[PDB]
Amino acid sequence: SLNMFWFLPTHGDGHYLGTEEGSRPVDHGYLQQIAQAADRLGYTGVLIPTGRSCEDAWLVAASMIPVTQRLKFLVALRPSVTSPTVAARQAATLDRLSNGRALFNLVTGSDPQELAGDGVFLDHSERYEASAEFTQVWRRLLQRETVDFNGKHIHVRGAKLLFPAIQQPYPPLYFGGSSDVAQELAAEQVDLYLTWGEPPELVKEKIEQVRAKAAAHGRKIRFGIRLHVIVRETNDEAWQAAERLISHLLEISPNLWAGVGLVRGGAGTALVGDGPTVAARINEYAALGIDSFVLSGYPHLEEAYRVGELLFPLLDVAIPEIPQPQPL
Amino acid sequence: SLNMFWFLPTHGDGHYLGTEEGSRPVDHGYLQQIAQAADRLGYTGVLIPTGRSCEDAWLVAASMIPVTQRLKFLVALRPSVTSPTVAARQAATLDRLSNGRALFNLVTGSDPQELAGDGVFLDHSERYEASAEFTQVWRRLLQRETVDFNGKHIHVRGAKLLFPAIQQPYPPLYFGGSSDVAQELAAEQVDLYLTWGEPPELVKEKIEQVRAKAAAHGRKIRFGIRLHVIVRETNDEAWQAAERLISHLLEISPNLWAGVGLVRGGAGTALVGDGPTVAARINEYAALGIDSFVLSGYPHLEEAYRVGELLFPLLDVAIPEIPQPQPL
Amino acid sequence: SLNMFWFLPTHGDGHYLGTEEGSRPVDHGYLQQIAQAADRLGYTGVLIPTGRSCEDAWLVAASMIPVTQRLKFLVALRPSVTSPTVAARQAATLDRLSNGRALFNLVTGSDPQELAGDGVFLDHSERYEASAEFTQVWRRLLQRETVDFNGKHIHVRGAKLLFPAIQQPYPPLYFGGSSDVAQELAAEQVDLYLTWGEPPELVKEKIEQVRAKAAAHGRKIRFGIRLHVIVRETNDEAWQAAERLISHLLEISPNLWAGVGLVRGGAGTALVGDGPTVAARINEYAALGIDSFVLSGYPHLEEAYRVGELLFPLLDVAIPEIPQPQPL
Amino acid sequence: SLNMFWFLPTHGDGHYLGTEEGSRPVDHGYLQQIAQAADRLGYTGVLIPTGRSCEDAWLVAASMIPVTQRLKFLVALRPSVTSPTVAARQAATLDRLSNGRALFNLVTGSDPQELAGDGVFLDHSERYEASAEFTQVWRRLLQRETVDFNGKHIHVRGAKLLFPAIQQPYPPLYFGGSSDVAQELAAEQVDLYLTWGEPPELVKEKIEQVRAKAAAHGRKIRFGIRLHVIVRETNDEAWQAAERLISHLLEISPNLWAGVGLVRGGAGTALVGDGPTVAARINEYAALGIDSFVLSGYPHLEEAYRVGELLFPLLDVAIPEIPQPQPL
Repeated sequence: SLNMFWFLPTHGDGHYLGTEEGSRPVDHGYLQQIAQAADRLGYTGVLIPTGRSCEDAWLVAASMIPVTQRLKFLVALRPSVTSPTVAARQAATLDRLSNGRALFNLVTGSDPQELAGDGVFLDHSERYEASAEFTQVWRRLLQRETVDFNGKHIHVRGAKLLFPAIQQPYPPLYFGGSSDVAQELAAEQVDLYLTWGEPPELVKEKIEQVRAKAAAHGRKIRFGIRLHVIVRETNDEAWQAAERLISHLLEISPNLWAGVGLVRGGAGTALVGDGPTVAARINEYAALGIDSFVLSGYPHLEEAYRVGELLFPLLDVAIPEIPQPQPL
Repeated sequence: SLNMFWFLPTHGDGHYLGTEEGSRPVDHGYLQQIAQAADRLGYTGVLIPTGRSCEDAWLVAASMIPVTQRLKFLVALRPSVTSPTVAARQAATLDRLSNGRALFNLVTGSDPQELAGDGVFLDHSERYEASAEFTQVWRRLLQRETVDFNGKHIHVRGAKLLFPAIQQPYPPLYFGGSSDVAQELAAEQVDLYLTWGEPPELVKEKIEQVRAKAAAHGRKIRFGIRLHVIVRETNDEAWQAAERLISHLLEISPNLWAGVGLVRGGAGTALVGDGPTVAARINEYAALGIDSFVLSGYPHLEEAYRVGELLFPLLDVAIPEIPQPQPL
Repeated sequence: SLNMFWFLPTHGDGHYLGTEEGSRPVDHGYLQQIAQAADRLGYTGVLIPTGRSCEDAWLVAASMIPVTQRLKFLVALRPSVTSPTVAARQAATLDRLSNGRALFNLVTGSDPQELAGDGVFLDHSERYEASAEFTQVWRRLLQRETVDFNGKHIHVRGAKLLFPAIQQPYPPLYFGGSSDVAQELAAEQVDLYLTWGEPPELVKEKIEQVRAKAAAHGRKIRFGIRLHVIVRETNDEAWQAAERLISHLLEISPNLWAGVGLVRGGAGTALVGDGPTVAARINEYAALGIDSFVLSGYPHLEEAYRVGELLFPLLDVAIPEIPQPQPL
Repeated sequence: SLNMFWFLPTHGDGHYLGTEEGSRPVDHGYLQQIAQAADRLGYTGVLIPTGRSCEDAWLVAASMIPVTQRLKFLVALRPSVTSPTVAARQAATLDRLSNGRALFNLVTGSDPQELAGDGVFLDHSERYEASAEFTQVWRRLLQRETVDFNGKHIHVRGAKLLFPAIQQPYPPLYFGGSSDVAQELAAEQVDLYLTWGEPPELVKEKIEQVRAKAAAHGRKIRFGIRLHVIVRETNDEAWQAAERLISHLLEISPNLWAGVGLVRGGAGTALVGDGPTVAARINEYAALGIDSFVLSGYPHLEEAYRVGELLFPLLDVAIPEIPQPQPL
C-alpha cells in the first residue's frame, strides 16, 4: 500500500505560476482547510516546507493538531541552524501533542546562502558534516541516551530528554535531495530517502546508488518521491490545465512535465494525465521501490480533492488510522 | 483595568506539591482544557514556561490557536540557544497564525548544568551580553529591517523577514530578572517588566528603580507580577487549602504565603485568603503601577475557575476581545 | 452593502447534475469544510435546506458552531410538522449556543405530499393557515410572552420560554417561495422575503406585490434572492463550465441559465458569466431592493472559493463580524 | 467492564443547591469544557437532559460533535410532541454526523402543566400509549422500512428515511420509569433500562422484574443506574462536601445520601464517600447486572475530574474508543 502525502503551501498559493494574478492569500484558516481536506481524504500526511519565505513549519504543524485526527505532519528540519537538543525537545513535544503524528524531514539546502541570514557560514563540506553530527545527537537523544558530545561543529554536555517522543525508536526521519555526500548522511542515519520526481530511469538509478550506500552500513532504507500533479477526467483536459497553469509567463518523459519547474520553486516536474494514466506512472514508480508519494497542486485545496477523487480510487492507497488516546 | 493571565502547567500538575500523589497527567487535551478555560473566563493571556522539564512552549502555544479566539500566549524566548533570526521568523509566524495574539518573554537562563545541555557554554556576564545583542536584532528584524550585525556573540549577515508580524512595532516583549544587568536590559529594550510576587515594599523599590532606569533611556516601561493564587470563600478555607497543598512534603506578608516555594516548582509566593482580601492585595500591587497579573494554582484548571469566579468579580478586569479576522 | 450567503448541500454534491458520476460524498467533515470556507471568505451566512432527502438542518447547523466564528446559519423550518413551542426552544438554543448566529427560514412547501410521511395531512389551505398560526405563537414565545392559544390547527396552554434567544426581538425570520396566499403570511410576519432567481422583470414585480401586502399591515420587509452561480475568468470559460455541468443528461435572460433547473431540485436558474458581468446582474438585482444573495455551485467547496475570489472583489459585500462573548 | 457516563448540566450548574450563590453560568463554551472533559477522561458517554429548563439536547449534542472524538451522547427523545418520523430523521442525522455516537433516551413526560405548553393534552394512560406506538414506528423507520401506521395516537403514511443511521439495528434506545406501564414498554422495545439510584435491595427487585418481563418477550435487556456522586479522599471530606453542597437551603443506605433530592434538581440519590467505598457500592450495583453508570456532580466540570481520578482507578472501566472514519 502507498503512503500519499499532500503539501502545505506556506510560501503562497494560487491558480497561476509566476504572478499575483489568481493568487490566493495564505493564512491559518486556509492552511487548516487543506490539512483537514487531507485528513478527510486519506492522505497519510502533509509535507510542511522550510525556508525563510515560508511560515515556520513547526508552528504551522502544531497549530493543526487539535483540528486533525490521523494526518501526519512532515516538518522540514534544517540541522545547521538550530541546536540538536532543542530540536529533540521540539520533536518530542510535536509527537506527544499529536499522539504520534510527527514526522521529520532533514534539510541542509545548497542555494541560497540564506544560512548567512541566520548566522551560519559553514562550507558546503562543513554543513554536510555538521548535519551529520546534528542528527547523530538527535537520533541518540530521542532514544533516552544522556549525551556528551563535542566534534567539529556540534558541542553538548549532559544532554538529556525529560519526556520521550511516542513513535519508536524515534519519529521517522526523512531526507531529501540527491547530491553525493548527501546520500551518505542518509544511508547511515535516515529511514526514508525523498527524491525529486525524475523519469523512471534516472530514478531507478538513484534508488540503487542510495540503497547501496545504505546496505554498506548494513541498513535498510525506504523511498518516497515528490511530484506535482495535474490529473483530470481526460488527458486532453489535463494538458490544457497544465498550459493554463503556466499561461502567465517540456514533457521530459511520458506524462511528465517540467512546466512547473519553469519557475524558481517547487517540484520541478508534474504527472499530467487522466486518471488511469497518472495511476500508471505512479505505480510504475512504486514498482521501483517508492512506498510514499508527496504530491501537490495549484490551488492546493481544490487539487487535493482532485487527486483524492480521481486518483485514490485507482490506487492501493494506505489509509491512515486515528490513533487511540494514550491511557492516563 | 488589570490584565489577568493564567498558566499552562506544561511541566506537570496535581493537587499536591513534591509527590506523585494526587497528580494529574498533562497532555494536549488537558492544556487545551485550561487554555480554553482561560479564553472563556476572560483572562487576557496565558503564560507558558520554558525549561527541559517543559513541553516546548512554541509548539504548545501554536497548538492552542485554532481553539481559542481572544486569549494570548506568553511564550518563552531563549537568546542563547537560538539564532535571533529564526526566533524572529517564529515570533512572526506565531503572531500571524493567531491573528495578533503572541507575546514574548525573555529568559536569559540560569544553572546548574542545563545550558551545557543545549551546547551553550557562557558566563553569567556573557549571557546577559548575548541577550542584549539578541533582542536588539530580534526587535530590529520584526520591524522590516535588513541586518548585518557582528558583536561578541551574535553574528548575522543579510538577515531579513519575508513576512511581517501583525502587532506593531512588534509583539510585546516581557522580561524578568532581579539581577543588576537585567533591569538595565529591560529598561532599554523590553515592553513589560515581570517580577515575582513580593511584599508591597520590596516590590515598590524594584518598580521604582526600573521605572527610572527606563525613563533615562527615554521610554515608559510596564510592570507585571507573577503570583500563585489560593482564593476561597473564607480565609480559613484558604489557609486550610494552603496547608493541604503542602501536606505531602511561611507568611512573609499579610496573606502572602511563601509555602509554594518549598520545592523548585512554579513561582515562589502565593496570595492566600478569601476574595475581598486577595482582591485588596491585588489592588495594592495595582496601585504601585502594575497593570498585569500572571496568576496560577493547583490544579490549574479547577483553579482558573476559582480565581475567575471568586476574584474577577471583585476586580476591574480588562476583558480581552476577539480580533476581527484580517481582511482578505 | 450586500449579504452574501452560501449553501450547505446536505442532500448531496458533485461535479455533474443528474448522475453519480463525479459525485461527492457528503458528511460532517465536508459540510464543515464548506461552512468554514464560508466563514473564512466573508459570507454572511449559509442556507441549510429542509426535506426528507436532507440531513436534518438544525443538527447540521448546531454541529458547525464551535468550528465557525461569524457565519450565520439559515435553518429551514417547516411549521406544520413540529410544535411551535419546541421550535421556539430549539431556535432559542441555536441562537444562544452560537452567540446570535441563528437565522430561520419558514417553509411549507407544496409538492410532494411528503407531509403524509410525517403525519401531516392538511389541505393546501390548512397548512398555509397552520403555518400562520405556528409563527404567530413562535413570534410571541420568542418575545417572553406566556402564550395561551387554540385556533384551528395550533393549540397550546401556558407556553413559556425559560431562556430567551439573543437576537432581538427574535432571530430574524425569512420566507421563501411565491404563491399568493404565501406572500401574505410573510407580509404580516416575516422580516425578509426569499425569492427564486428570475429575470429582473418578473422579480421587480414580485417585490412590489410583496412590498404592498406588507405595507397594508404597515410593516417594512426585505428581500433576498436564491441563485446558482457559475462565474469564471471569462464568459467563454463560464458557458463551457455550464454545459459541462449538464453534460450527463436555456438562457432565459442575459447570463441567466435555467440549465440547472433541468433537474428535479435546486435553484432552477444560475448567473453564468465572467467576473464583471455576474457582478453586474447581481447589482442590478440589488438596485431592485435585494439586500441578500443566497448563492450556490457544484461542487460547493470549490465554487464558494470562486464566487469569493472572482465576485466579492467586484461587489460591496457586507463583511460579517465575530461577535464578542456574552459577559459572564 | 462498566460504562461510565457523565452529565451536561444544560439547566444550570454551581457549587450550591437551591440558590444563585456559588452559581456557574452554563453556555456552549462550558458545556464543551465538560463534554471535552468526558471525552478525555474516558467516560463512555454523556447524558444531556430534557425539559423547558434545558437548552435543547439535540442541538447541544450536535454542537459537541466536531470537538469530541469518542464520547457518546445520550439524548432525550419525546414521543408526544414530535412526529416519530422527524425524530427518526434527527436520530439518523445525529448518528451519522457523529459517526456512530448517538444514543437515545425515552422520556414519556410528567406534570404539572408542562406538556400543556407544547400542545399535548393526554392522560397518563394515553401518553404511555402514544410512546409505544411512537417507538415502534421509530425503531421500524431506522431499519429501512416504509411505514403506514394508524393507531390511537400515531398516524403515519408512507414514512421512510432516505438516509440510514450508522449503528444497527439502530442507535441504542434507553428508558426509565418506575411506572407499571413503563417497565413493560421497556422490556419489549428498549435496549437499556435506566433506574434512579436506590438501595441494592430495592434495585435488585426492579431489575428482577424487568429482566423477566423482557425475557418473556424473547429478549435480553440491559440496566443502568443514575447516581449523583461525591467521592473524595476520605469519607469525612465526603460528608463534609455533601453537607457543604446543601448549606444554603438523609442517608437511606450506607454511603447513599438522599440529600441531593431536597430540590427538584437532577437525580435524587448520591453515593457519598471516599474512593474504595464508593467503588465498592458501585461494584455491588455492578454485580446485580448493571453495566452502565450515569454519574454527576457539582460543579460538573471539576467533579468529572474528581470521579475520573479517585474512582476510575478503583474500577474496571470500559475505555471508549475512537471510531475510524467511514470509508469514502
